Amino acid sequence: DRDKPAQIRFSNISAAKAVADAIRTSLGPKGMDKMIQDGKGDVTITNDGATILKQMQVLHPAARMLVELSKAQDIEAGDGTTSVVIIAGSLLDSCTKLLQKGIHPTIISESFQKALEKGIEILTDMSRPVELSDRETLLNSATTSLNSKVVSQYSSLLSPMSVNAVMKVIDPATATSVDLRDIKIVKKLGGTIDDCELVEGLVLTQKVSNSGITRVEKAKIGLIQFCLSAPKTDMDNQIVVSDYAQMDRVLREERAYILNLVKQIKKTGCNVLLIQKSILRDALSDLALHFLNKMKIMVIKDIEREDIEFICKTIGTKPVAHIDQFTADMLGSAELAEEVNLNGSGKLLKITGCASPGKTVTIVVRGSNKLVIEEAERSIHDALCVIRCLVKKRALIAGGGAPEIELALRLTEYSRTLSGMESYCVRAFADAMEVIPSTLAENAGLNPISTVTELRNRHAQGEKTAGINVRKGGISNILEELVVQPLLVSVSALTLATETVRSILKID
Amino acid sequence: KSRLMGLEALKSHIMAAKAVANTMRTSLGPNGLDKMMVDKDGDVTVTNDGATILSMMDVDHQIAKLMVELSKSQDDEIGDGTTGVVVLAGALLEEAEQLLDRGIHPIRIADGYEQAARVAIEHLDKISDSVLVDIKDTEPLIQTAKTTLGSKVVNSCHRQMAEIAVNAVLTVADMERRDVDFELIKVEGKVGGRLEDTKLIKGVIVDKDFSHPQMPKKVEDAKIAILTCPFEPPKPKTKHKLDVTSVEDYKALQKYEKEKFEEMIQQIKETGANLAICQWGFDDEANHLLLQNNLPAVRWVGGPEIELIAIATGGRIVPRFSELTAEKLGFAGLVQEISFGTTKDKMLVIEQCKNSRAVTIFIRGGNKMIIEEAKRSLHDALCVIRNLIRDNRVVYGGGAAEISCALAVSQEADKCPTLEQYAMRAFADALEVIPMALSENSGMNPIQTMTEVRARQVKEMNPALGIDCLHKGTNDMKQQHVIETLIGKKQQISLATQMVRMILKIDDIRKPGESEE
Amino acid sequence: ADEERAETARLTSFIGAIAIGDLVKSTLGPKGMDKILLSSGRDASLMVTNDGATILKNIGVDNPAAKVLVDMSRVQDDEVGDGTTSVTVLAAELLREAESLIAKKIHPQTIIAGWREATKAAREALLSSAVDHGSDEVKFRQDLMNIAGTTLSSKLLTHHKDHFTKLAVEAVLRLKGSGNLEAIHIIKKLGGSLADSYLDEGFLLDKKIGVNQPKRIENAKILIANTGMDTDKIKIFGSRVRVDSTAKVAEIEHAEKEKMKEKVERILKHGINCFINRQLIYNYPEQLFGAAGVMAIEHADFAGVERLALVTGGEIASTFDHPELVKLGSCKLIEEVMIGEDKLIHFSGVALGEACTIVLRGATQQILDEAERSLHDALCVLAQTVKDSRTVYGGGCSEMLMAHAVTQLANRTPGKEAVAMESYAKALRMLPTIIADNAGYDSADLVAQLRAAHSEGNTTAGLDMREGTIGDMAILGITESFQVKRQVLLSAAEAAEVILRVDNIIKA
Amino acid sequence: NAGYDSADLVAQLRAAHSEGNTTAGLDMREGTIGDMAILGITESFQVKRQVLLSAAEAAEVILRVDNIIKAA
Repeated sequence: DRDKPAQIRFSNISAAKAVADAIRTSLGPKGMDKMIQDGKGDVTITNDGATILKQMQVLHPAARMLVELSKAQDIEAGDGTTSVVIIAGSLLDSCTKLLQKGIHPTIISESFQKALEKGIEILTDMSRPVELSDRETLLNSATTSLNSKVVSQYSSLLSPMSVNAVMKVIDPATATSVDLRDIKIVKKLGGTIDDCELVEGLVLTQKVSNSGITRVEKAKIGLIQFCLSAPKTDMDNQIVVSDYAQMDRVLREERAYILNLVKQIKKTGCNVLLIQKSILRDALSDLALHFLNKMKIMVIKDIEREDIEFICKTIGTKPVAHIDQFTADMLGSAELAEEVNLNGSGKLLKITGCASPGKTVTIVVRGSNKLVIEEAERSIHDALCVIRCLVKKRALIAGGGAPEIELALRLTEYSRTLSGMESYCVRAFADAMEVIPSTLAENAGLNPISTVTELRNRHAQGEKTAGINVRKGGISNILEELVVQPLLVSVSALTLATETVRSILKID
Repeated sequence: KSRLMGLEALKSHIMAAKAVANTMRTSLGPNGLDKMMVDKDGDVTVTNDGATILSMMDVDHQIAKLMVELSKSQDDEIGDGTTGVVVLAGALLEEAEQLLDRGIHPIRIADGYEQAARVAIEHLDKISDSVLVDIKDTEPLIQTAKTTLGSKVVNSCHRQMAEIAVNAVLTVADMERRDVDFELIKVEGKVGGRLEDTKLIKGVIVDKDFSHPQMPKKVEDAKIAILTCPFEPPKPKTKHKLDVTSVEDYKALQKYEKEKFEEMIQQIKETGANLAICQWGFDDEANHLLLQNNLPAVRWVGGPEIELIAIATGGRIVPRFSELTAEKLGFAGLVQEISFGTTKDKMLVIEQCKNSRAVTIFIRGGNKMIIEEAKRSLHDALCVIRNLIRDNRVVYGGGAAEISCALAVSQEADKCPTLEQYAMRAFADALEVIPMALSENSGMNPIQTMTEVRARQVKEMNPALGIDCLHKGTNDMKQQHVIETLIGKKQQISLATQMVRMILKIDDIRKPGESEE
Repeated sequence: ADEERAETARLTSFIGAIAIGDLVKSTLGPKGMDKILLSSGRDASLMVTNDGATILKNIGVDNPAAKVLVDMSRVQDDEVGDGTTSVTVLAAELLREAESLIAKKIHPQTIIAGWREATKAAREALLSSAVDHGSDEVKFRQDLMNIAGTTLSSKLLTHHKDHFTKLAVEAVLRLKGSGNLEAIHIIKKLGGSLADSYLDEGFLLDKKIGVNQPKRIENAKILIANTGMDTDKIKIFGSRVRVDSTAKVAEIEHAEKEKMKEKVERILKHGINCFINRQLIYNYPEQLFGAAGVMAIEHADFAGVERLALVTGGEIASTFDHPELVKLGSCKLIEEVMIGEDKLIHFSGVALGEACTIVLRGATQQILDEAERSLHDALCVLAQTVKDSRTVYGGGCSEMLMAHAVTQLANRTPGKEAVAMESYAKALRMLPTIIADNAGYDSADLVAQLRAAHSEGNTTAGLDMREGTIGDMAILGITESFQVKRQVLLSAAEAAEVILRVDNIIKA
Repeated sequence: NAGYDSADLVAQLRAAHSEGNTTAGLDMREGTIGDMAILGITESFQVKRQVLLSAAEAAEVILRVDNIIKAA
């Protein structure tokens, strides 16, 4: 009666293992990037699993679970992206066998879920603390962890920007988690990687003010979440259509309101008005908006509400959907609010400094073109994430799956001492580890088998007298050229996988 | 014809190797559930014994070839150990697939199985170094004949068998010689007796008796006249037997053949003996003359037995009647016609307290299946007992040795960074399948059950106690007395571990397919 | 060799005894149904068979698992009697019991003791309602009589039952410490009597008297001869071949007619008028022996004078050459008793002595065949009723009591195998179930109620499934020696667990 | 669900309740047979009498409907 679930579980774990296997080639920088013609019949070229797994995906629920599991490592660490995909089927290689071997699905789950903690705990033994208080060290280590990886390009410049933006919003010496919540990443078309820089107040969409002063200092930050307009028929001017005097007189209706509705805007008063996009509005009366800025309130219109949401928190400008909601509290207090059309091309209102909770940072990402902007972002996103991970994880760990080649030995060793039905599992649990760096030893090219086998003894010796060194792609100290990562991406990939593998065992 | 190579052969070898490991695994050990096996002949054989299964299987492949071969080197020398050596060879082969599937060449693992086969037999060496003398080992001989009579389920109260195997090995096979005697141990038995009807005959029992009980049951020390000569129909091998075709022929032969046997049975006693063992027996006419001439003698002695009673007694050879002489005679400490407790089993014993060159275990049983139930069980007992009476090196069986091995094996496996780092570790994994398949048979989940011993090894790190092998629920290697000779367990491996690796070195096979054997 | 793995092996283990058991379970149990053997592989035939082996052996037993019971159940019948139909169904029951437990994924080993220990405590509960009926000889009479009628039952016997329940007990009450098959001398012929049989005073012998011999012999002292003459008397000169051609071929027959005459010399030397021998003579020989004037009886039966010498107190011996190698037998009369058209030379030296001749007259051998076995079966169950005069309630009532107890036991007794003991206990009430619908009655209530009903202490009250009614096993006379019932429990419990533990079958 | 031997844990608990031990039961955390001491493994009397009811009803109630006319 529980046959079909096993069959389903087979069908699950099969298509589970399946989609996770294809990346095990593209796993790593030496992992080979696939130009993929899609349902669109058009090429798509990527290396990391997540993008690959999303950009062409059909629907298998376990596969759908893994693209999340993929996304998980992303949304979790922003880091170690390709890794979590590889461990799942590796674990399932143990699981499916153990399931074939007959180990009850609930067992293998709590087997590997218990065995999880033992792995990352020996990882905490493997873990090497670096200073989360020292910006330099973070500037030194994270970039080196980024230099364990591909991009130093703008990073080695933008890690001075990344580590700082983080350091600036870093309160603790621990530097804690620090999601990018207080780091506002905005671009600017013109400018440079050098004109990319951190700014201490929230840069606002363009500056949209018609008669609104180009700069107002000490800015009450108004927010308009309500329409500027008198009722519509065929325009902001409400038009009943027969003869043109009615639509001329209903103006007296329409005109006075959009004036007074504005007069009401300046009653409480605002130095800046946050106004989201007019399609994030039903519509915004220019008639008002004219006389609005003609009462001299500097404004930004056309801004994302999520900007506003970012702005409602980070500078604490409380959401204003209404004129009762016009209040010095819901009207945010900016130290300085200006616009800079310059230092590169494009126009943006610069809030520079403000009344802000949780520090705040905006980085305005510039460059000779959008791409120079784009990779700069891709230069920080890693730095942005690897720091916030490395600070999220007090210590650091060398990369290349060598800690797993260590740990696969470590747990299998104790998995003996563990004994229990799960000894067979917890060994096979750890045994799942070394396949991943093996695949890299295959992905960089090497014997994935010969080497990682020997590394388990290398990692039985100094635990690193050798590791998997990506540029060498072979038996090497990964501390001689640092191949190094925050503890999380290790933990992250692990803690995700088992859970994702866990419920599937418990899934019928 | 055809040549199959690599994966083809790789799937040619383990395939035929995998299934026969399975028939024996539910046949494995005392809880190994017996297998009724029936020929094309209408035969029936209920067999948990691999060698008997192999004797029952004519199944066709080099594997099935090597399998029928491999166990029976274990079954004679060591006896028990027949089952594990094969099933584990399959388990090793069962691994090599996935392990070559990991991209480790079959000869890349090959040494690693043998390389890690070292630690297991080396770990077995550690178990019990004990060696006990015959009179001391006799209890461990029967304590092992607790186990080595145990699997056939003819064991307790069969300490008769257990004890008669104690002396039968000692009598011919010495303790110091350590050259196997299963050839000078005479395995003997008859239907109509009983399992609990059991004896070790020191000399030679000749099936037929003296021509009459009206002449004494007893021939004294020696005086055994070794004879090839008809006192009944000769059936000579040079010419053909024919009998009298005429009426005057039954007249004269009756008159002729009597007085010669009168003279000859006297001429035997003239040459002298109290016993004349005749290859060609006394007839009923020659019977009354052996009575009338007043001589005891045996009628029928086997053509080979005329050598047997000569060699097995050390009796100096008398080839025939014409070679009769006084100084050359068959020898005896005494000669009896012995009822064994079931008159259905009745032999004339020529018994040796002088020199036993063939010692006779005489089992009895209601029928043949029951004596063979005893004998192959007594064999494996007699086997291990002889092994033990040579060197009493023992080991706690049921895999608790291998559960203690496998951990130490796979550990010492990792020590060599060579790719057999991993490959030797997987070797140790196979060491755990036999108590596994035994725990299956035990009615237990082997997975958890072994981990009990694993924990017990985590406790002990050698077998002393253990899990069940017999099905009880008292889980012990020592107190349950699951014990094997330390020798043959290593011999199991040595037979089990290399054949795999030897088949690993030979995957290059000219066959249209596996079935060529 | 053909390797039979456990899937069909356990299955074939089940089918063999079940496919024969269904045939004998008709016959066996009470009687609502039987086996009518419709016989063609060997012939055109229609047969009615209550005998297990006649059902077993005649039909193809070729199933290797059916080999077991067809071999094993016959011995149980060959031992204690009526074990064919018994060991077959009861293990076939267990095969069903195993099958579920098998299909429940249970070790046969786990099933072994579960039944095997349950076999004991049931045999123990069998020993409970086993009630020694040896009290007086009249008790032992009617015990044996109830038991003799027990084994005869469920079989077609015309006049047999009531006569042998006298005779079998008669054979018992004379030997006193056993029954007599050594005494009862079964003489079968065509007498025209339906089943009609009787205890024969002396022993009758079948020959026509004619030629010159006067038919009746009075005041007859028999001369016991273990060696008679066939046609030519055997001695030194007894054989010759003169034939050189086809005339001598016809002339050699004439030469051996001389050898009939020299036989008279041997018997005329002994002098006794009545010479009774083992070897027959013909009618043309009757000329030479009858004209001799001495009366030479041919084919005088060994067991016949073995009857005499026992009852007459004389000695019947072996190896007869001269008169005194056998002590002279003393009969009152050598007479011809005429039964219908038959002419039977009848030796009467004694009447109904501790050795009896039993003249079986029937027009059909098969009934006389199945009458002998049920007699052969009863006396064995009667000879063990001499030993164990416990007559345990039959007709399934024993099954119930054992089923109730063992179920009560399996409740407490194991922590796991309560599976098999109740399963065992289930197989007990099975044999009851198949025959109640055969009366139309509902077994379910019965096996539910009357078990618990009489396992609550009605144990005498029990199953009449001939009427489909609840009635007293002692008063209905449905009961039998505690041995045969436990004996038919021994093999069948053993018969199933053999092929149960058989997980593979080689076939050459 | 706990992946443990039921016929064991049942017939054990059978033997337990054949010894009448309801203070010893299947403890499904570790999934052994063990005390019902109100370890937390014990339930309020409300639930079972409730849960023991409707299915011991509906199953029978379902056994009553035999002819089922489905006009779809």
